Amino acid sequence: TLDSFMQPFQSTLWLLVGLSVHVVAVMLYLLDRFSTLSSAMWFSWGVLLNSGIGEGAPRSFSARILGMVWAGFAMIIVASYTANLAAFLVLDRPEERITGINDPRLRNPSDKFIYATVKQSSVDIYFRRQVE
Amino acid sequence: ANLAAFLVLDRPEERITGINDPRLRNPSDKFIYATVKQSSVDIYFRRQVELSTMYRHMEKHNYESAAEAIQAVRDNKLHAFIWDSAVLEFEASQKCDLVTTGELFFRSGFGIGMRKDSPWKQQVSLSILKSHENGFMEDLDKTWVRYQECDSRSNAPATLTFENMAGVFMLVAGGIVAGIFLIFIEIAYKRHK
Amino acid sequence: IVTIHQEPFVYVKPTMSDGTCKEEFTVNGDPVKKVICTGPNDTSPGSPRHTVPQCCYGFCIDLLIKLARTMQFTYEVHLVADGKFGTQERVQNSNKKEWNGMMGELLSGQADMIVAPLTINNERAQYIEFSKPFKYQGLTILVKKEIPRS
Amino acid sequence: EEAPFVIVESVDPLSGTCMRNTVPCQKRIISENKTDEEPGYIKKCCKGFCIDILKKISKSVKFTYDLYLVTNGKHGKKINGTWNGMIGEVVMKRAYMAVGSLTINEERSEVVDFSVPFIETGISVMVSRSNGTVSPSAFLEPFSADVWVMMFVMLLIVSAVAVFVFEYFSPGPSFTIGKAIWLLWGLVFNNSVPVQNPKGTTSKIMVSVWAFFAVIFLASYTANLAAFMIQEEYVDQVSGLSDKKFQRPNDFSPPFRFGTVPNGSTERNIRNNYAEMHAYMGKFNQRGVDDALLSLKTGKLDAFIYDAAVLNYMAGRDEGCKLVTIGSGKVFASTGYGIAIQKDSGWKRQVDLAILQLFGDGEMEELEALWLTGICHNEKNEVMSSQLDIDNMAGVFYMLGAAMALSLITFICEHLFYW
Amino acid sequence: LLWGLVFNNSVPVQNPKGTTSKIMVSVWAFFAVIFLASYTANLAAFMIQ
Ligand SMILES: N[C@@H](CCC(=O)O)C(=O)O
Repeated sequence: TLDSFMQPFQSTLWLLVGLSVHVVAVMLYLLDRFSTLSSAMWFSWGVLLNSGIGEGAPRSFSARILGMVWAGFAMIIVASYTANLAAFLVLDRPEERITGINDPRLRNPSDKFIYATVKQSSVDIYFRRQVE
Repeated sequence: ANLAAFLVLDRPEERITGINDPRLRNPSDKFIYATVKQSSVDIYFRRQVELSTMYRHMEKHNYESAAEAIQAVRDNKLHAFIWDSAVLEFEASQKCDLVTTGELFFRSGFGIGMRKDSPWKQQVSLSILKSHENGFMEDLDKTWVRYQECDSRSNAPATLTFENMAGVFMLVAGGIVAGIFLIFIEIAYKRHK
Repeated sequence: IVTIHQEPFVYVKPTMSDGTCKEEFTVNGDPVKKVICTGPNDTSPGSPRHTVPQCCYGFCIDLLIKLARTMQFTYEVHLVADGKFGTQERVQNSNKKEWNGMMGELLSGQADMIVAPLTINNERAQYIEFSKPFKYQGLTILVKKEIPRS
Repeated sequence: EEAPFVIVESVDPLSGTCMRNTVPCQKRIISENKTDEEPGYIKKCCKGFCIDILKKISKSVKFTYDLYLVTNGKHGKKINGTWNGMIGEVVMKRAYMAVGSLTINEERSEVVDFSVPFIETGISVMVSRSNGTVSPSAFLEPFSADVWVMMFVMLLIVSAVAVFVFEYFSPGPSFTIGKAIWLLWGLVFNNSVPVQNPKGTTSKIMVSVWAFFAVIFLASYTANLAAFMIQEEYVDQVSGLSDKKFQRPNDFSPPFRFGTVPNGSTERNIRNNYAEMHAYMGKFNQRGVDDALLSLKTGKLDAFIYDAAVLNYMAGRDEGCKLVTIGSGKVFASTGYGIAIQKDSGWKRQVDLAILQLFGDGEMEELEALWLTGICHNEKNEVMSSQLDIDNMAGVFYMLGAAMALSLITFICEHLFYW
Repeated sequence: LLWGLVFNNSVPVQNPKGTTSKIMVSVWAFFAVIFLASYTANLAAFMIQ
């Protein structure tokens, strides 16, 4: 579990979703003007950050359709983000550790796994009595 | 959170895999398992001195043939049946109501029988060794032992069906007539006020 | 040659009224080659002790036809009256020990070859020879789907 | 000296002997100066699964055996009619039995008697794990298209009929159908699209019912979205040695690199059946198993043909999970190993009975679980720590672009119809 | 306003005025959505044990 909040999405995806909102707001403002701008920008930002800002909605039919599609897109973005964030926030652990002495890890001692005991003791005598 | 947790986590049954499990070591009256009498599997099962109770529980009731055994285990009667891997695999491929669960043990091929001394016995071995690496046995296996009629379970997460959609649609339909009745009551009350 | 009944290996279908089997093509497009058996009755040979002609085809029959075409010999396939593989009958009540079933019929001199899914082990191969296996398999457990409807 | 069925152990640094459960091994080396003589005065230690099988056979038949390594050939191939190697050493009266990883084929069985097989072997191609990029339309996975159409038509009918009737019956401009459907649209997509709230107790009750329906629909929708946005749908490169990719690689894609090592049973099996394939692989012949594995890992080739058992063992007992065999357990020309015995012998029946007794005793499964378990031999672990890059969830940008184009064409149509 | 914002929503409030106020509201809404995405991770499993 990394100590951050931008982990579920990559930097490229963050940059793309940050650039998309600006061009969507610009297109909405242009369609509302040639068929106001700051209000549309704040609306596009509030339908993305889920805040309570936003004065009014545009009146053009195509503008209304585009705004509804952008709102549905922001909803899907938020849902995917929270799903990804909950995905690796719980149930993240290895299967099992060493439990027995007859495991193949101890049968083939490698250089990475180092294990020993105290010399001149009964544990060493018991360990040297196993012919296998 | 509760609605998400209970429509999820549909994990596989994870039934018995090995033969040395404590379930088969201590055969109870609830779990009934047997095989076909007068066969090599019974001889292999009676050779394990550590499974004398299991062999006794198995031999307490044995079927007459494999057909009767599969017909019994199919109609919710027998709990477990042990046989060859190929026969059970073909049965699971043909009938998709049964799934083979377990690990392979006592691997032994199928060989043609003969007398104690005959040149035909020496010729059949060479014929099989020559015809087994020329795609003939592979072709016969792909023709007779390769159907793949049923589906697969490669993906555990499955999509949703039309289960709760009908429920919420009936709920909306009832709410419609409820609102109609409420509007009628409102009009009747406003007519007197 | 004595064959045993097996679901995926040896099929046993009744013949037509004429005297032969209903010739039916496969899905690949080749005519299925089938032979006629003379096995026991359907239920058991005990009460209705009478043999009726039947049809025989499958993996074992195909391998038998291949071997017959390769070595150019003749055969007479017929099922076993016991209907079982066989076991070691060493009961001391009769003071005698002998094999029964298909192996018992083979050792009695009635048959010469066995084309059937017969496994390989010490007890059976101690008295008869086994050639190289043509198919490998193992043992497993078959259970129901249990119908997960949580 | 091969895969850990029978392995050679070096001499002890100070003890000068072999450890427990080990037999004295002899190796004759003739690569030194042959001025006077050099009969390979070198003694080593040998052990493994094959040594365990040999000890189990010797403890049941009660015989004594010596160990002698061959320095002529690997396994033995027909070169000008004179067998050189272990087969040649057995046929030249220099030995009686031959144990190890020898393959049983037609020629060797015709010239040398073999015992019953004790392990399954076959031909299987080993290729690198090909990974998928992304499955498109992943955001519509936890639902059916019919369900979407039903939800849409229900939304439309409910909005129109309910709002119109309840506004006309029950007593700011009028509440048109546009705002009527806009209210329900804002209500099911989580919220915030600023919307024009209605008047009337029954209208508010219907809005509350629709809000309950919407809050049920979102809980039902993100049940398993993350689980569906991770699947890659891995696809195998080739099905086997039967398509045109290996039969005729002449008029096809850029030359696919594939081959095997010479002087083996699989080489002869391919030469007898596939002449053109063998002629093509002759230029891509390897010079060892480890060298071929390193070449496959680097990228100089993408297919290796060898025995199924050793390839599966190397794929399992490897660093993590690097390569996997195609088909997940496929074997071509299924054969088995054995013990080569001299022609017209009597110990063949005893060896067969001992092998059958060992199979019936259950020790073979224990020896296999002790000497054939691998790291990646088990199933793949759960896929966690995802990134969800542009290609992972870019499937909604296509919808966004299509909606932008639809808005543009509708604006153009409205401007054209206005005149 | 801020309390309604971290709650999830709908407690009804008057929207402020000013660009800096709107920026602060957006930052608080991002903090609020982060808090719910990090609060309902394993609540179901934790309320049963
Ligand atoms: N070269 C061997 C096959 C490969 C192997 O066993 O490593 C043979 O011809 O039998």
